[PDB]
Amino acid sequence: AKLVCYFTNWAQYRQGEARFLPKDLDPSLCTHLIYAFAGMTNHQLSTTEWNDETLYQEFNGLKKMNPKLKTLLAIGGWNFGTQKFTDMVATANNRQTFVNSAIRFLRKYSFDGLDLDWEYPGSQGSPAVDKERFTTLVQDLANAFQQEAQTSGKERLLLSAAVPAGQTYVDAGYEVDKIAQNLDFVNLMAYDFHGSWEKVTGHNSPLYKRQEESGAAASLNVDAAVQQWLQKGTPASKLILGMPTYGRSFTLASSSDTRVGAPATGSGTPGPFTKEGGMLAYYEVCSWKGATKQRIQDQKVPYIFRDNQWVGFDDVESFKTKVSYLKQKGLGGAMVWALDLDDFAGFSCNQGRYPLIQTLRQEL
Amino acid sequence: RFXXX
Repeated sequence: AKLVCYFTNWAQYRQGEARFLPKDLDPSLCTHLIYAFAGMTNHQLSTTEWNDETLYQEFNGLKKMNPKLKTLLAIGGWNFGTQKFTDMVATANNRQTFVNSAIRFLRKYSFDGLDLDWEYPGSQGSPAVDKERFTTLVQDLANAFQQEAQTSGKERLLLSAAVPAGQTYVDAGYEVDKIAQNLDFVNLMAYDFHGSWEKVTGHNSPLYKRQEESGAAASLNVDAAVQQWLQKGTPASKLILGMPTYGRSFTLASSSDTRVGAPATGSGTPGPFTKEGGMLAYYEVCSWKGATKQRIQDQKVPYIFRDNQWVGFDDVESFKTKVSYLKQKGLGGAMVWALDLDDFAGFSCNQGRYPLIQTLRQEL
Repeated sequence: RFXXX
């Protein structure tokens, strides 16, 4: 099975124990490491942080310690937006410029493949026609990677894509049955199902629906998302189940009402290290003193609350449950967002280094 | 997501 793990190039900027550098990478933890993120300049693949080239060398250098390890470079991400992708896929010339640049860039820095993380074609500023233009882009890259392997004799560059769980975004931008045949694997973002953008508490990544949920709400869970991508044409072996090593926080309207679905007034307090209201790294919620932890019985995931702070997150137990689930569904493996949000240095959770991701490795 | 991410 695959264990696909994302490295983020801005984690190097966090303070103290939270700072993450390639030195914190374990060469044998995951089977595939994906570097987030690359961007584009003049329709050509490019770096996004001033020291990326140095980090690329260290990142791909891990393969000297573990020869079976494969690496990929992810292009995009949420902050990257949609305009640059829309402009690049708009014409055959721009798609060609990008595809040729990608092969050269990936080979130059010794990456084994490309992960497309456009968020998202057909929505958020990207017009409807981008659904079919994304299909064309995926075909262009697949065609090119196959050809380069044939002409160069080198192992073919891999092509994956990180995709949304939300039906609206899936329907707006992805011809699932078409792109799945060209992608080597599909990194399903089976998280962000609920968050501070909603008016009530809800879990970031529940495995199943709550008894009370029906209609559209009943699709806001991992199982529904997996069933959707499989039903729409993704071979199970290619579907990689995304797992979050972070939780989503809320400020409760009343500390006296803490259930799942309780009124919320906005994002929870920013974490001391991640400094982003609405989310907390696993190492930021695993050691709360004076907090109350409960498990959502039908959803198979935990949440914790203290005073007017409430956070839905994943622990070792929910990760074990989710791996049992993906195996029963015959999925290709697990994906994790992200290395730097698990307790990678083992400084907070009293569970050693990489408690959550090591659980995935052992269970897989 | 979905602006913070």
